[PDB]
Amino acid sequence: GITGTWYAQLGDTFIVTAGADGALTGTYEAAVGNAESRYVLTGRYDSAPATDGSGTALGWTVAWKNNYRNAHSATTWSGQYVGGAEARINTQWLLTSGTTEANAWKSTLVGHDTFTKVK
Amino acid sequence: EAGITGTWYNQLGSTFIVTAGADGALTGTYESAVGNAESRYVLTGRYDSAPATDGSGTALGWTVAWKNNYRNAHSATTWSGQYVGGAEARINTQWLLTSGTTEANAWKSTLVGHDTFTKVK
Amino acid sequence: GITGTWYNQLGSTFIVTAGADGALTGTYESAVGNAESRYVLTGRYDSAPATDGSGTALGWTVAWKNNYRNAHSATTWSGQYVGGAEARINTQWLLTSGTTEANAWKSTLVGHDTFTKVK
Amino acid sequence: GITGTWYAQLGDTFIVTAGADGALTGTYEAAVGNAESRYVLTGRYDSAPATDGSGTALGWTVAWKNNYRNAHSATTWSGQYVGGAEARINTQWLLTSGTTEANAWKSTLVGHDTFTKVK
Repeated sequence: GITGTWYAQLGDTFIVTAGADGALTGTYEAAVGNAESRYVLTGRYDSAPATDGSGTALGWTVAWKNNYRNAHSATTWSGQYVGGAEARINTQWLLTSGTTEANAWKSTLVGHDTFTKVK
Repeated sequence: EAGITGTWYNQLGSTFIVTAGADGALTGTYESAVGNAESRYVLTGRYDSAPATDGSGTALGWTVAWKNNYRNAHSATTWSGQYVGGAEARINTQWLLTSGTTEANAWKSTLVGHDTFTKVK
Repeated sequence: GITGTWYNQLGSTFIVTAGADGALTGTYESAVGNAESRYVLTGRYDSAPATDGSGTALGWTVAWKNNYRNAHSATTWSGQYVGGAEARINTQWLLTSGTTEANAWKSTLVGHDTFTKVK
Repeated sequence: GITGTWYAQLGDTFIVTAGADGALTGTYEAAVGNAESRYVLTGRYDSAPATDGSGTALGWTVAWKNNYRNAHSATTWSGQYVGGAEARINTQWLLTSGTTEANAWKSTLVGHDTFTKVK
């Protein structure tokens, strides 16, 4: 299932719960251990996916502010959960920083990340 | 407060209502252009609740999964962008829309676009 | 309809020829005036588009190196030409910088631009 | 070097020549089929990259029209070449289809692909 602890290619970890209603709620930790690198995450998923072998669509956001740090930026991940033995969540993400109007053209990075339940 | 809480309209007529929490939470309801109650979906997200005061915008993002009690598109959109407050407040976003696919078909799983929202229409 | 001079909302301009064979060839000026700000553009377009009112798919690339400057970057624009009283090319773009593998996660910006045809 | 034959995860292949002047030219072949599935590619690359362990920025376009078929669409790939033992080209891409105005919101797919010179 989606609920659990997930690991990114380069060590990021996130813990999420998938609610009956389609909610995602949890915490995203940018660096292994370390209280100062944990951030709130919230999102949504398709709680009644197709039964044709497709994945389950989802997305979530982290604003990079906690009680210790603020990067004045937020990342959204959009993707799907693929169940099985080696369950995976495959994503593409957008990272937007607060900018002046003149710098808005360079406000947003794009990338991709794959998460697995194994370290 | 920050001026995010309220009702916002995009260039295509979609509208959303949002409440910005003092802690960084975004909650609300997104209504696609066509349909009324059949077209309302849950939205949830996060924003920078302590933004810079140097002329920069306020970073945010939110997600809508396209399932409600009427319809299910087996898809979800995430919007990433910044809020520009004041007299002519706007939220400028780029978005990704992922539909559930097999891995073989994942190359056609994700659309990209951009939406600008105003508190006016 | 594509052949000609085009300008975007932020002031950049380009001049392009759409060849009978599908080629796009031209010059991109990142800043109106200023002859040290011209770069080679090349790309491709659909030379036999649908006749149902749909736009014409196209794309092009500029590497940001010329005789005077080198940003070690390249932008690609993907979009469609929409004919009209005021013709437009509506695009989304990706700007990738050369990075170390460690910084590859922040190698690529994403944005959008609309160009309007001069005269 | 960039010049050579490259392979994608799910069977696409392309052949490219990198000119001394920053030009990319070649042919892209979709996974299934052959000449029916071969298309012209053109692009640009940084012909003098940084000497600091950074990759080499590049981009190219394919319009999905050849003598046999026409999908009324085009893909642009933006990325970088990373040299050495296992040389790779890492990209993100945008695929735009010609659409009516009402369908323009869903004109553009986004993805990512890595290419290698090995099988």
